[PDB]
Amino acid sequence: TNKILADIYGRGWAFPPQFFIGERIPYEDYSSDLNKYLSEKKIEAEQIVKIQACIKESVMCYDFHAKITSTQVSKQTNLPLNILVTYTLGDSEISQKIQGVLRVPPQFSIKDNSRTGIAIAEGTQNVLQSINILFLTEPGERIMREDYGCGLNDYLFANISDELMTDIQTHIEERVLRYEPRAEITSIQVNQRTNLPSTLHVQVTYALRGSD
Amino acid sequence: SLIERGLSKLTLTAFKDREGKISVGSLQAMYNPDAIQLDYQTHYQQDESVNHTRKSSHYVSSPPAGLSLVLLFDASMPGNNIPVETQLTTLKALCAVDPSTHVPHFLKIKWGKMRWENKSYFAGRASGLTINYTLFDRDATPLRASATLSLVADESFVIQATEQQLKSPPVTTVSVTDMLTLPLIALGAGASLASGIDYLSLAWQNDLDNLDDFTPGQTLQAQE
Amino acid sequence: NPIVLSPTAAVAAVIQRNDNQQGVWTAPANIALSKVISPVRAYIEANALFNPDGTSLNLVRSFPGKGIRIWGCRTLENTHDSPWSYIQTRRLVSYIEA
Amino acid sequence: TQPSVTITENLIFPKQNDSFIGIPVFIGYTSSPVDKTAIKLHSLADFARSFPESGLMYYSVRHFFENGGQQAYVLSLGTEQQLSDFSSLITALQQ
Repeated sequence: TNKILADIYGRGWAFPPQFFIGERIPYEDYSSDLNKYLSEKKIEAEQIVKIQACIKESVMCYDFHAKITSTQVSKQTNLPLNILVTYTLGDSEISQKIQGVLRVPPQFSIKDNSRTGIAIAEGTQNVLQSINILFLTEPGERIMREDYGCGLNDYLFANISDELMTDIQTHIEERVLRYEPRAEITSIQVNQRTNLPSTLHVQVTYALRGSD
Repeated sequence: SLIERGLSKLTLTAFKDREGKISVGSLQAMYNPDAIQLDYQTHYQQDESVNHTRKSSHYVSSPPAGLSLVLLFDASMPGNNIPVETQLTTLKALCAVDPSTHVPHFLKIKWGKMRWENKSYFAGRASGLTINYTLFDRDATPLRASATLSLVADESFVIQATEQQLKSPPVTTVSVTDMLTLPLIALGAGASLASGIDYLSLAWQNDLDNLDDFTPGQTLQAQE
Repeated sequence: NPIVLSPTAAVAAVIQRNDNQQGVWTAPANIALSKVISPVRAYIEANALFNPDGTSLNLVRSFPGKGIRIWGCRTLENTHDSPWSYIQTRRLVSYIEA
Repeated sequence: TQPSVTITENLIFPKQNDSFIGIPVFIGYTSSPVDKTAIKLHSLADFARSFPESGLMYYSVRHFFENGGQQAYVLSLGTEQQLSDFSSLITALQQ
């Protein structure tokens, strides 16, 4: 269901930005086909297709646009198997490699630190993160976007009173409507903290567009 | 109340543009009005047919919502030190034609916890302003005057667009429960959509293998 | 060359002005100053000057599109439970005492 | 650390004064051990404050709150490691 939500609401960079570089592949260790290795080790012919189905399923969970083109076995693991998987993304010509561990039902696992790039936010997380950025941005901070932002700094140092809590709640409702069409605010609760009398806690509850 | 018992005051704010991104000024009423009226009207046209005996009327453009207030300004009793003419000058200037846009300013009315039909503010433009002077000093300084104010609703285009797509989403999502059929799912999913959806179109969009290819707890999507 | 001045001269004008406009019980913080080009030091150097449970300063800071504003309302009081931790509270009681 | 607007994952628990005619009490084994008193819950957040979010008791309480519930009580018979069989539970309810 996460794929359905991601397609409807979109994907984008996660906030705050994060960067990863995957571990280096020891290419001088994978020079033997997995299918030829399995057949040579007198493995069952029916076991091979179950072996390949496990690889494809595990890779698909890792990246569902993948299309497996090659499979090799590390020479330092001759019956815990280390596998280098080669795939292509969709119909593109871009090829990528990924390490894995095969265990003989067969089990296949992916190395934990293998992806290189940014972290992405999908579906509900994208919308939740989007509202968070709006709260933390004040108008005039974005270049050529001088109106974008919530602007809750204007209500600081005001006396904590029913007028202030009403102003804060209505301000949030108007700004989210203007700058976040994918979300709908269903409740706003403003309370004064007992241990810290000078701080206000705001509880915001949101629902997705067309979720029901 | 919850914390204190301060008396909230009614405020009038003016902007040059519809989206309220260029403020012009503001005025806080010295006396809150004791009555506020909101008016909604909508017009229909009767359907005339030469071969049908049905009785029906179809919708025609509804006039914008109206709002009416009466404000009182006094400068004679103790504690009232702001001159009446200053307040009346500010009030009229906010309701007047802007020298740059050549159109009257866009106004916002805010007052405490009062909600003007689901919003904390009434967005509109002045359509009438009558002022009666009833008391003067010996040097003709006005001491008491009442202004009758009436506006017509004129909302922002961005807020209207967001609310439109919120209640009529381009794509809707549903959850499958026990003993549901595809025509039943399409009715529930297609209720919010502008044009509804048929069971064949709903099946095709979700890539169903057959008309019963779903299980309870699964989620389905429906587009326009 | 631009003349450097203490912020206390402008804050006093704000306090006197704020009493007639908002009231003596209203904090005089978050108000833009006038005839001020820029603060001498940036706000990134004052991270150690605010202590919620100790002595602290009131920062004078600029914002993009908002100008130079006062960004604090605490007094030199450092006790956590003391009732005079804010300038407007101390001035309100003295106004009642007067 | 100057005064500012910030995002937090914390939760506040203000006192509630509402009253209802029918209030249930959940009697069973919880995730963590507690005393012999009955804890009052005003929302699912209160349950997480006292117990970990796992086990049958957590989902029963969650099911109550997501069906329109507003106020409930939890009475713990012990830790989940003490469940043995049906007859033991009957004995525990007979204390």
